[PDB]
Amino acid sequence: MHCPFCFAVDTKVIDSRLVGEGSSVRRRRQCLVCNERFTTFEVAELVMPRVVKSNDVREPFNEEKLRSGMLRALEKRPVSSDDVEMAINHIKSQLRATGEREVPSKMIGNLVMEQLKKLDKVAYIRFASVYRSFEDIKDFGEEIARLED
Amino acid sequence: MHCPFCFAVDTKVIDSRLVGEGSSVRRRRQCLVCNERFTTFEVAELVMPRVVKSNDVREPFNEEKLRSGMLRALEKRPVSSDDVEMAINHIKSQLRATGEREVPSKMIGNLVMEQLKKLDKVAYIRFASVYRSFEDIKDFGEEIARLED
Ligand SMILES: Nc1ncnc2c1ncn2[C@H]1C[C@H](O)[C@@H](COP(=O)(O)OP(=O)(O)OP(=O)(O)O)O1
Ligand SMILES: Nc1ncnc2c1ncn2[C@H]1C[C@H](O)[C@@H](COP(=O)(O)OP(=O)(O)OP(=O)(O)O)O1
Ligand SMILES: Nc1ncnc2c1ncn2[C@@H]1O[C@H](COP(=O)(O)OP(=O)(O)O)[C@@H](O)[C@H]1O
Ligand SMILES: Nc1ncnc2c1ncn2[C@@H]1O[C@H](COP(=O)(O)OP(=O)(O)O)[C@@H](O)[C@H]1O
Ligand SMILES: [Mg+2]
Ligand SMILES: [Mg+2]
Ligand SMILES: [Zn+2]
Ligand SMILES: [Zn+2]
Repeated sequence: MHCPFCFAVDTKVIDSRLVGEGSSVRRRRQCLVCNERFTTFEVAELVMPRVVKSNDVREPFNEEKLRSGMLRALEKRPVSSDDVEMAINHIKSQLRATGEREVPSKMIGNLVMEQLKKLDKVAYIRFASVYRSFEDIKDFGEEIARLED
Repeated sequence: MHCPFCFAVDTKVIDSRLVGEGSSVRRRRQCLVCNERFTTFEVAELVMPRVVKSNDVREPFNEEKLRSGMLRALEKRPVSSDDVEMAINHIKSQLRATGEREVPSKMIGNLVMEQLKKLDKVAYIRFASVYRSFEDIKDFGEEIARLED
């Protein structure tokens, strides 16, 4: 990298330690031209926040996982492929607007529930049956009554 | 093929016409050893009946198409992978027991509905919502009331 003082396009690396407790790499660099030393930090930049799953396992944001769940609930429903992509881009925008490096998968689920509530109410019931995990048939009718309010 | 009269392991083909209106190939064969002639018919043997789709399109029986639909409805349900395979083999046995060369996809759907009715009643409602195509939220509660009888 460019020397921050003289501006030689290349500096030699002097040291490499894991100072951010694994999260970051600290390096020392020396300029060949002006013989000056400087510290650098190498940090990871995520395109989308990492997802914290129900079992506290961290995994990368998977657009396909998000899409498939919606498409399953929107089977035989009058929602175009554009409406789905339009809802996915808005959910992505909402997860970025939090500013968080990681987001609970429950948050992704609630965002999908709000898109489906606007898109199709049958698709909403289908997704809620697996998302909220209805363990009884009664649970189905109780979620329909919840939607009338 | 073997001559049906003398039993020479090979006979020469004399003619080839599409007599079964495409469904069958008729051939004439002459034996090299005894100089006798005989007619043969070549017919297609299906492992499982071909499926007539809702739009009258004929397509081969796809075990994966059958399985996926069940697995979608059985999401987060206490039905083991063995229970699913046990239900699929029984549905396959039932389609073969008809003796038909082709079966309506509606018949495959009703068979899955009866397996899910035995396996899990929440999975049954999930599959019925896409299979019977609920076009309204009311349709959901009306199918729950149908199950109580
Ligand atoms: N058959 C279905 N009908 C309606 N909605 C469904 C169906 N299957 C899944 N969904 C919805 C509700 C679920 O909470 C959501 C995500 O499904 P799930 O199988 O948990 O996938 P996922 O994207 O979370 O990946 P993972 O395999 O890592 O859990 O999709
Ligand atoms: N999300 C879902 N929840 C519950 N059951 C589902 C879900 N998606 C599909 N099913 C059930 C009901 C459907 O009638 C059945 C078959 O689904 P469908 O998409 O029509 O596939 P298929 O096997 O008929 O293939 P094809 O793509 O040729 O129509 O599976
Ligand atoms: N890695 C991921 N990236 C994007 N969406 C995800 C991811 N994992 C799960 N989802 C979505 O989060 C929502 C809720 O998932 P859920 O099944 O409740 O969580 P989990 O996978 O933690 O058990 C669904 O819309 C699902 O498709
Ligand atoms: N080619 C196939 N082979 C096996 N099962 C199939 C096939 N096509 C559809 N099915 C199954 O038939 C049932 C009803 O399908 P449905 O969606 O009602 O019909 P269609 O595909 O004709 O629109 C479901 O269990 C589905 O998975
Ligand atoms: Mg999941
Ligand atoms: Mg189908
Ligand atoms: Zn320098
Ligand atoms: Zn012969």
